[PDB]
Amino acid sequence: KAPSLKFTAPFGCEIYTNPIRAENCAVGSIPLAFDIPDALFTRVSETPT
Amino acid sequence: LSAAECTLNECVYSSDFGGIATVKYSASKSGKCAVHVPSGTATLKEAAV
Repeated sequence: KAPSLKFTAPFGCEIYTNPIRAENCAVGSIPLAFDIPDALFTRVSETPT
Repeated sequence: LSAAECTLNECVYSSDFGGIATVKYSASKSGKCAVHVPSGTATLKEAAV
């Protein structure tokens, strides 16, 4: 039956069951979008200069 | 007053007092100064320092 996807999957994916999933596949990039409210931006004088 | 230099360590042109100016001074003696800007460029929160 040949080696399973634990040993043949590209990008070094780890193959797990229940649920059937792949983990730590080093392919692609995740685009992150942050929305920070204006309250979190403090003044320059408060932080060290 | 003598040997005074003004530095704008922070400025945002907001409606309120969104700017801080630090002046290095070597005065003859302690006292009270009527700090003022004759021009209309800036409005001072403090009329005396």
